Amino acid sequence: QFPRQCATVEALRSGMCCPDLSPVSGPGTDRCGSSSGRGRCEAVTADSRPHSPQYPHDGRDDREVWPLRFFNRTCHCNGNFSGHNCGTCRPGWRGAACDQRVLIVRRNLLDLSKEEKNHFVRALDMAKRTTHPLFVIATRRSEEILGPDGNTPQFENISIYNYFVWTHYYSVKKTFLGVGQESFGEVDFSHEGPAFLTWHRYHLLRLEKDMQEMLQEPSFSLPYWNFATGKNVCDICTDDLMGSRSNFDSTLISPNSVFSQWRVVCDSLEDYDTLGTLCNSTEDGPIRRNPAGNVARPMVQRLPEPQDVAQCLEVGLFDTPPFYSNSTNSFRNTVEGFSDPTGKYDPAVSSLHNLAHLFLNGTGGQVHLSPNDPIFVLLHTFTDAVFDEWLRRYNADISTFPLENAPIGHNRQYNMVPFWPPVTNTEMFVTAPDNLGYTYEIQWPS
Ligand SMILES: *[C@@H]1O[C@H](CO[C@@H]2O[C@@H](C)[C@@H](O)[C@@H](O)[C@@H]2O)[C@@H](O[C@@H]2O[C@H](CO)[C@@H](O)[C@H](O)[C@H]2NC(C)=O)[C@H](O)[C@H]1NC(C)=O
Ligand SMILES: *[C@@H]1O[C@H](CO)[C@@H](O[C@@H]2O[C@H](CO)[C@@H](O)[C@H](O)[C@H]2NC(C)=O)[C@H](O)[C@H]1NC(C)=O
Ligand SMILES: *[C@@H]1O[C@H](CO)[C@@H](O[C@@H]2O[C@H](CO)[C@@H](O)[C@H](O)[C@H]2NC(C)=O)[C@H](O)[C@H]1NC(C)=O
Ligand SMILES: *[C@@H]1O[C@H](CO[C@@H]2O[C@@H](C)[C@@H](O)[C@@H](O)[C@@H]2O)[C@@H](O)[C@H](O)[C@H]1NC(C)=O
Ligand SMILES: *[C@@H]1O[C@H](CO)[C@@H](O)[C@H](O)[C@H]1NC(C)=O
Ligand SMILES: O=c1cccccc1O
Ligand SMILES: [Zn+2]
Ligand SMILES: [Zn+2]
Repeated sequence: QFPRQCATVEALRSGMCCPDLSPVSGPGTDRCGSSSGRGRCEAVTADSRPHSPQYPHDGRDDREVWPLRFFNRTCHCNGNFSGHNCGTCRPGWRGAACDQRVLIVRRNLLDLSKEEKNHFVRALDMAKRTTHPLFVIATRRSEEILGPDGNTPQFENISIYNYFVWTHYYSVKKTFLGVGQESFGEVDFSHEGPAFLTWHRYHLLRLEKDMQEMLQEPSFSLPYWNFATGKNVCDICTDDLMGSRSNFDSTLISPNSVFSQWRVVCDSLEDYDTLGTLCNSTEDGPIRRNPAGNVARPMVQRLPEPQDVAQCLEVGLFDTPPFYSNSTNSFRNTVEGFSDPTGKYDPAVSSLHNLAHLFLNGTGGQVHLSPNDPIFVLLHTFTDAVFDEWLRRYNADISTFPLENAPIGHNRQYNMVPFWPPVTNTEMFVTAPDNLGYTYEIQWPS
């Protein structure tokens, strides 16, 4: 979402989000760090290719051709500089000159020491309470963004972790068609299409970087949850990490975990989808979680089996037409979980990633809310590790990631919505250890 210095009347009217780095001559003298060599203000490239017919409302949604409905000029950085004003470094690099390499290791959360587990939990809890230094979130769509009087930007501050929740919400929210009309919901800029894995990859990368800055620990890394154990229970739902079940309400988190104190954002779909507003930073109810608790649905009462992961990693094509939740023999659709682990589509089956969400039978298994449950982080780093292992095994073959006719938001050159600065699926479709500054300490079934 947008840098706080671009969430202004002036930037929104100029169409330019090219903030100063730190200037030596007045405002606007160091846009994008052009006074050093770090970058320059340029016209943004957004994907212009056609999408699948499933979305019939071109012209109606701010997420189309992201970010062109808000800005048409942004910072393009030189070399291995990066960031909204080119003031930081590309993934894998540090130093004032972005020339020292860093490789952090994402580890199984259960393999961490006692103090590392406690450090992780406290860091998450700190991220939930600490204001994001850079980004603010819109509470209104683009026509109402400058407020009732036209001079009051409708943006709020938000914590580092709630920004993580909000961006996921925004990628899945329904298209608002107007007061009195039913919002359109067969749209999803981050699920049910090729962009699913690269979207969630950047999602994690952005949270990890914000927490590194927040902790001033450049090597801080996010652990993972191997949910592919076939278990009846959530083996990370203990009070020293992520929280066990409350003995006073089977759907709440134990009061002996800090996560029982968390309150969720974005739980007012009734307001957003009838008034045309957006999720704001005001929190509401507690996390609901009831692992294996969905008695109405026995197939989401057990986590995936270890051979489900080994089978989905045999699927050698990243995606297949129609690049949607009913693709067959699609690695993306298999690990997302709409196919069985062999690649066969079946509308009645939930597996791998989808199954892990639904297993939680609560906040973590509702699409507009699921990052509110911090198990989301660990669930998706494991999903990302499977993706990365696939990238290594099939030499990151992006040829099947479609350029056209994917569901809207899922064309290969689409800037993943609503991430800032603009970043395409292509930029995430690379093996992580040599291109993004992280790797997984993990072993695969075999
Ligand atoms: C780049 O953007 C400027 C500013 O317009 C804003 O850009 C978008 C975010 C969109 O939401 C517009 O409504 C914003 O006003 C463009 O210049 C404006 O062009 C419009 C025509 O649509 C005109 O009515 C305004 O008077 C213009 N304002 C200014 C300050 O020039 C500009 O055309 C865009 N350049 C492109 C697209 O190449
Ligand atoms: C932030 O979001 C909440 C939830 O949509 C808004 O609160 C609701 O406002 C409507 C209409 O004003 C009420 O009918 C609901 O009862 C409210 N819900 C709750 C839980 O209070 C709130 O107004 C939003 N804030 C801003 C600044 O837009
Ligand atoms: C968690 O699982 C329970 C089932 O164990 C869900 O509650 C059921 O919801 C279905 C669908 O609406 C109803 O037909 C049943 O009558 C409900 N049963 C009970 C006991 O409430 C619940 O919706 C699930 N929650 C989430 C977030 O997935
Ligand atoms: C948002 O909050 C602003 C505060 O800005 C700064 O944000 C972080 C880094 C904290 O350290 C905080 O203490 C800082 O002062 C306020 O100035 C303002 O009320 C808010 N702005 C908007 C646009 O909502
Ligand atoms: C997949 O879903 C789309 C959208 O409804 C449909 O048009 C298409 O025929 C489906 N493909 C199948 C079932 O193979
Ligand atoms: O990807 C999801 C799948 C199923 C349920 C809830 C939330 C999700 O983000
Ligand atoms: Zn998701
Ligand atoms: Zn998910």
